[PDB]
Amino acid sequence: KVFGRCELAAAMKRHGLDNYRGYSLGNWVCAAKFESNFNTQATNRNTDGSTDYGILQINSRWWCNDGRTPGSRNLCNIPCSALLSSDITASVNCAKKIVSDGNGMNAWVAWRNRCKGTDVQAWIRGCRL
Amino acid sequence: ESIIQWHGATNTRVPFGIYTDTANADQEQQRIYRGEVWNYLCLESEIPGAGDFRTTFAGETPIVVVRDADQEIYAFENRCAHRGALIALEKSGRTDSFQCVYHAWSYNRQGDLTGVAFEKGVKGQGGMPASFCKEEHGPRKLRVAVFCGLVFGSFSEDVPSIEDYLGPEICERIERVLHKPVEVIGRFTQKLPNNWKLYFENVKDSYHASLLHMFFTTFELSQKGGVIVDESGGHHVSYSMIDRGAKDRLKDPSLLEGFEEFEDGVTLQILSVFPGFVLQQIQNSIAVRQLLPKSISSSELNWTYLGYADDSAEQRKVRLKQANLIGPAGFISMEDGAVGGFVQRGIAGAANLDAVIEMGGDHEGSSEGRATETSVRGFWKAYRKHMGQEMQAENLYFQG
Amino acid sequence: ESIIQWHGATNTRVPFGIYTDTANADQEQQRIYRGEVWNYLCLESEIPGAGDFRTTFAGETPIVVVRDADQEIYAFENRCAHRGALIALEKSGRTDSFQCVYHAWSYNRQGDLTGVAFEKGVKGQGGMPASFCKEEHGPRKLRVAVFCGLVFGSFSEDVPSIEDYLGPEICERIERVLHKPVEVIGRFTQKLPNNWKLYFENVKDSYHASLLSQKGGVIVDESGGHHVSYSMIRLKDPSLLEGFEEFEDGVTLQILSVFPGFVLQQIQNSIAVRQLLPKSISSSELNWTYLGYADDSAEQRKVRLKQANLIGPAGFISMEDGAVGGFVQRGIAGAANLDAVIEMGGDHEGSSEGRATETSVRGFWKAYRKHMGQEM
Amino acid sequence: SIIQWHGATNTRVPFGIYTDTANADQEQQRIYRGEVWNYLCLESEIPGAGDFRTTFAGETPIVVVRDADQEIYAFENRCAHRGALIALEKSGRTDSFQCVYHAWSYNRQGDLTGVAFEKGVKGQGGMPASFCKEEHGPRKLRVAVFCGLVFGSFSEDVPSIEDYLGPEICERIERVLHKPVEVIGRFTQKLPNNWKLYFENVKDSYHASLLQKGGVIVDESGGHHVSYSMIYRLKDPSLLEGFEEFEDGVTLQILSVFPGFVLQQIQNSIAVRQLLPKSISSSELNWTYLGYADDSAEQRKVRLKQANLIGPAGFISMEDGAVGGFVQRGIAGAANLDAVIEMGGDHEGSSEGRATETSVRGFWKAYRKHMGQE
Amino acid sequence: MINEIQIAAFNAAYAKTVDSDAMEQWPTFFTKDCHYRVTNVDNHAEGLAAGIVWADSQDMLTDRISALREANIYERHRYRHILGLPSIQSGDATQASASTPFMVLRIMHTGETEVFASGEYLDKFTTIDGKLRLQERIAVCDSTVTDTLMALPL
Amino acid sequence: MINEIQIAAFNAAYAKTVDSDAMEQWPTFFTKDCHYRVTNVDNHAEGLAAGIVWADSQDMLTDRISALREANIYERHRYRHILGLPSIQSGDATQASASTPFMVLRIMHTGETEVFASGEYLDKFTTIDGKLRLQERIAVCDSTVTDTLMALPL
Amino acid sequence: MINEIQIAAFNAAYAKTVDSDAMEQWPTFFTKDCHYRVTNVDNHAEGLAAGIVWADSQDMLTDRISALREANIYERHRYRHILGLPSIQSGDATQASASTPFMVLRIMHTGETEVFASGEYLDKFTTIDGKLRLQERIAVCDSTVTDTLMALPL
Ligand code: FES
Ligand code: FES
Ligand code: FES
Ligand SMILES: [Fe+3]
Repeated sequence: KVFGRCELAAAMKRHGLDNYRGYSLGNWVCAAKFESNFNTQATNRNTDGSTDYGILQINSRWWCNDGRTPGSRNLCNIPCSALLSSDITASVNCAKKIVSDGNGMNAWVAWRNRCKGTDVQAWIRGCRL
Repeated sequence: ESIIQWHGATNTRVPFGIYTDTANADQEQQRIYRGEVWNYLCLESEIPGAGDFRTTFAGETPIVVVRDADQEIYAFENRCAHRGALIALEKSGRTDSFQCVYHAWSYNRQGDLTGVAFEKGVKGQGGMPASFCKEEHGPRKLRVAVFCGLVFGSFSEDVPSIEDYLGPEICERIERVLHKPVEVIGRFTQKLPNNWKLYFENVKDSYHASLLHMFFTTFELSQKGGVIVDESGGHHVSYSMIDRGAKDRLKDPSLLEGFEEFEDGVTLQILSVFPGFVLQQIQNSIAVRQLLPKSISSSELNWTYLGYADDSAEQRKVRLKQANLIGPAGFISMEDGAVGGFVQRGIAGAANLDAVIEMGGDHEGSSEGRATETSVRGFWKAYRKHMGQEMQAENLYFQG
Repeated sequence: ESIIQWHGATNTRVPFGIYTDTANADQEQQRIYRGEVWNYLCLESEIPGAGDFRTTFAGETPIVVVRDADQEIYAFENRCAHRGALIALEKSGRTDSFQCVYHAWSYNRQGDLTGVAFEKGVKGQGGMPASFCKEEHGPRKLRVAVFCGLVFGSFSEDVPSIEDYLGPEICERIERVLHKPVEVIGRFTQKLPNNWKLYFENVKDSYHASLLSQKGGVIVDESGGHHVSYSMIRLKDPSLLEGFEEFEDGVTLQILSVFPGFVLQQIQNSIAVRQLLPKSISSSELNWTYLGYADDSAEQRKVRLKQANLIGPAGFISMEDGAVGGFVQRGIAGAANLDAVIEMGGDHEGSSEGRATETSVRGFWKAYRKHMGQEM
Repeated sequence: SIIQWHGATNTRVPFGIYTDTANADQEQQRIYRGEVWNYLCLESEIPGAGDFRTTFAGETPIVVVRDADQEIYAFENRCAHRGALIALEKSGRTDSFQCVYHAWSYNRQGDLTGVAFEKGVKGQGGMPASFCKEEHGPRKLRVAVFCGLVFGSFSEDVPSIEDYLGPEICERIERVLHKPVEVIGRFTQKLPNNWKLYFENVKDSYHASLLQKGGVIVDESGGHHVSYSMIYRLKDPSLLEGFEEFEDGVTLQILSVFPGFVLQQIQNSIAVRQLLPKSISSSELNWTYLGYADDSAEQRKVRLKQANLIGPAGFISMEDGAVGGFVQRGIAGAANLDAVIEMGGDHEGSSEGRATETSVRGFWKAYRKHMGQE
Repeated sequence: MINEIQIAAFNAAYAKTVDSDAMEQWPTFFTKDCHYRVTNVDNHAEGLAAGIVWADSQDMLTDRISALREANIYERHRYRHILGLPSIQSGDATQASASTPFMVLRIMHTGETEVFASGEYLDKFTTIDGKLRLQERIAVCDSTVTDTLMALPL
Repeated sequence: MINEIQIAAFNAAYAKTVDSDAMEQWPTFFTKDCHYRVTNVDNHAEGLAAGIVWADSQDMLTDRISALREANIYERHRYRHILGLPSIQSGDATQASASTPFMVLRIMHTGETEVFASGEYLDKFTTIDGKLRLQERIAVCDSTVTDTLMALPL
Repeated sequence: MINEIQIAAFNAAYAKTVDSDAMEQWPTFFTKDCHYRVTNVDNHAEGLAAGIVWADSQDMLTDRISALREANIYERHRYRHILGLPSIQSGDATQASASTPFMVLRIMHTGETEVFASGEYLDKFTTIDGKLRLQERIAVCDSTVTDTLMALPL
């Protein structure tokens, strides 16, 4: 599924990611923009044998189990396939565990490079919130 | 210390140990089930064609019963004469001959050893010694009798004829019900948490049955009843009947909506044959029961539900509705499964005490009315006869 | 060939056959459970009003126990004097009289046959002979005794009074706990994979219990049969052990036993009763009755509910009590001809200041051999 | 008496022998704790010091354990105090054993090394002066190891395993256990039959032949045998695709040692069985499936495919679980009758045929000897 | 379409009704002119019609429960239904034919737990006022044996 | 709305945790101020409050498992949970009350398999950081009898 | 994506196939190159590879059933599978690993009903030409003990 910007904002708010561990809704929307382009099926093989899954591009060596990745830690205790659904529940719950690990949202490369300290709140403007 | 001590020559007192003593149970196997009795095996209509067989039990002892090409029925012990394996492993089937799966010994439908795998060695090496003869080895064959389609077997050649064993009164009461071709309409088994004897006493307990039937007509025509007992004591009939042509709750009354099909007023007829056969007619509900012992405190009750082959759709439907009266969930017979157990458990600390059976006096013969235990005392007259438990020598000397 | 051969007169040696011989078990039924003992039946508070009854066991033998209008408690064997069926089929209830369902014989609350269905026939046909008399047929009645809310039953005319049976030291130790009305707050049953004797030994095993600034002791009545084990002055939720003062001594633990299967226990504010029944040579049943006092506040009751985690089938303290019996049952499988060794605290079968002793265990066997005619 | 032998011959076995509970208790004191070797485990299953397992010699639970000296010891699993099991685990590794009931300590030989509160607490209670640790202990077993097979006996008087086995069966064991073996699976079968029925069945060449060139050998006692054999379509014939690894032609060798050890080779399928009695009409069969430590991937795969022939679902051995029960149930009315065992005559020695019951009669020669039933 | 989830939900409510001894609600799961039968695989294989329980109207179900309350004597016990997933054989928006595996434990008041019956419900479902009802349920038991007696229906 | 599928999934994860001996994860299924109790239908029918296990905090659950590891002695065994469909009594988007049937097999290390307990979980669910947690679970057992002892919670 | 609903449906059909003695349809559930194994928790914990049943092709499954029909002699009996919810352990866009709890009752023709096995299916699923198939199923049994024999696969 390709989300609309505001659709995804509304779904992230209704899952309580607004100000979650410091981070306003716009950070989460901006992160998904530059991680996956709002595509729940986004999939990126790394040369390290790991893959990044779903709308928040969650890594298969640390966070979810894809059955293909040597040294899986599977710290969200989920198969990676649950991060490829039309429904963002499992992706958000794993995110909440990732952002709580305490490197904050720096965990999301594309969020550092393209979102950190920008006007974040822009990704939420013009949305029924 | 013998907990099998009979009080006197009368059956008004039963030692509770009779339901507990394991040595006494093994005697029941040798002296009753493999003694001068007829064991109910199956209906002839359940093995109609040549080769059709069933497996069942006479007491502890497994049995094959089979139709041959001659249209006669045979039965033999289900024990290979080699090292003792069951021969037939199936509840039922059709076969030309039986074969032990262990070492492929062949038996004909009479139970004769017809074949021994490698009898004559392999390349003149091993096999049976020259002294060995097939015809000297075989399972025990049973004398078979078929009476109104009921197939019975005895291990004794000397057992009286089924007609003499039953007596004329019971012969007629069976013919009354099995007067036409019957059709099996279902089978169910109950595992009873009680010694076999407790269930068979209960079949014969007219006191219990009248108590319950009397309770059942607090709900919804004057009836008289009676209890017949053969000369041996072992067989009974409990009946109830209207006088055809006298004057004078349920959301679906159809359960009791019956139809007339015997030339008499008999609404209920429960017939028993020592040591474990029951034939019943309750309105239009016809059935056979086979009672087997399993363990000192367990027994098996096998129901064969019956229709008549000539039943119309509507007549058969009536028997299917009335089946709700009988079997494991019967409006009438439900409690019959549990009361045996209530006794088994009530006597746990009373192995040395005696049951009291005085209803209708000392007698072991027929009676008008059902507030009696004559058919129960009859069971024990027959039992003690077969078990050699009449007054002994020493105790007879002292009394006389 | 006899595996129930005692080594000496001393009780430092128990033949392992005692836990296996089936003939010996049937003697235990005749000589102990239906002999000169008091069998625990129930609490008086479980049958408060007239007609309130329970069913239970005295050894193998099922029992009815019931309150009558006179406010007295009666007990009789749960066996119909007709053909032997259980009379009362329910764990508990209230009734005017008992009736065997098989042929509708009626019994009053004393266990007297008051009624025989169709005694006089139906339309002058059958019924009982003229010579038959209701008052000559009946279940064996039990003598009942009460002590501070505990109901006991005996089959023996000759059994001493409950006060004489218990003795004065055990009488005082019971009254200490049961000095007020108690209220049942839960029941649980454990099926133990062991001969009853192994669990009762274990209740009395101060040696075992001490393995799981306080001084303790062990009291034994004159017969040997009854004991008291006593004790007196990391967790994320220490509230489990947050107690309150309610005994006018310092005693934090009192485990009391009465031959052949009664336990009363006080562990801080955790009060309970146990009934031990034999079931088969290698199985027994333990019935727990957890207790509050009727006058308990909300906060006091909460404490007993938290402290209950110490006791019962999953008890921090009592969990293992379920299994050790079985460990013995299985360890002795090839040793029916050998003897248990019970020498801790000497030959003694009386009270001791230590708890590193087996005096209360040897006591059990003194009382056992007395009842079983096994002394020498 | 349903355990009355007809004559001295063993062509007739009283069916009561499978039923009499008094006779079973005699089997415990005269066979399992008599002049026999009971199979315990493989030495490779307890390789390192402290490595132990628990099992049974008849009814009697047993601990078997490796010590620092690299020797193996075995003792009755019974605390010398009040009789509790000492070791509660199928297997593990320990410095010493401790009874959980009252914390008595035992070394790996089964010696009592420690008694909780032996000397009282504050000079109160404890053991009398007369009590001596070294006078109390579980029965220790004589241990023997032969090609890695660990056996235990209660009897000082029992011969050595080489003398017990005899030379023919010693060589037949060495044949297959000639190298280091590796456990590749365990499975247990609960058999609804008296132990004797399954052990007879292991020895029953008559049965096995029904289910080209072969023979049956029997030791001098009668108790041990070897059965041996040599040379719709399968969509995957790979199940029988084998490889050569014995210096003879023998594609099947089934070896038994009184009263409950089996070693088998069926093509490339190697396994050991332990037969324990449990109740008059139940027994336990413990399978230890084996590879050789030096197996290649492809050789191991062959043993994994050929294992489908053996154990609880074996194309060959499935029936072996049930036939005992078939006999137990067929004789339910015949406690007073006799089994007929005349195939190959009265003989209780080796034969070139397999249409014989000589190894079965051998079992009963050995049985009656141990039980004083000649 | 009537589906696997709707039947599963229906089955769990049926089970809770029977297991909670709210037996008076049990006939409400059936149509007025329903069929209910307890039988076994042997009878079902040979085409034999008789049942331990046999009913061809909801009223007959109501009478069986009257008799349980007011007539039958039996030692106290309860059922614990453990159910598998339904399989639908055929069906449209309003009828469906389905099979559901079952296990029933029996727990005696004295505390013994036993597997009392197992098998499958051969069901015919219909839809009345938008809700699922049984036109037909045949409890086909795996065992020919019932221990002691059958008081409560499956 | 919290639904039957979400509770079923929660129940299967609870079951796997207890059945896999991952007992340290078991308290994480409960709120800080939760109630957990193992009782039976006799106690529940009277209103008797005692449990074989009785806990009114997650910390009490944690201590019970510490004691299982550090203190309690018992013969090795595992549980196999077979669960029914949850039936929801009340609930909004965040709370729910529900009953779930259960059966627990006990398998000893020696291989014996027995029905060890059966009954229903009377549950109160809440939602913490968008996940289901038990505010309350009462394991109401069908039998008054526990075989040998209870080491692992239900 | 392979999901919990698809595996549930697959598991119910697998169960029905084995429990109905339609054993010829049993290999249809597997890929050509599949692995099937019956083992126990002890073997699975110690890394031991052997099975009571061991197959590395659909053809070997087909042969096992040929031999059951044509060759193997065993006393008549039937299975009753009660399954739990599948729980997906791993997956990508096309493959999935899952665990499904199971209990198998064995019912003899003579009527005895026993818990014959329990454990979990450790499964590898794929989806080929629109059909969900087992690449792998390991029946990991909770007990080291099989009663009498194992004729039918789990
Ligand atoms: S036992 Fe029947 S052929 Fe050998
Ligand atoms: S047995 Fe009690 S009234 Fe007959
Ligand atoms: S029984 Fe072993 S220490 Fe007491
Ligand atoms: Fe064989």
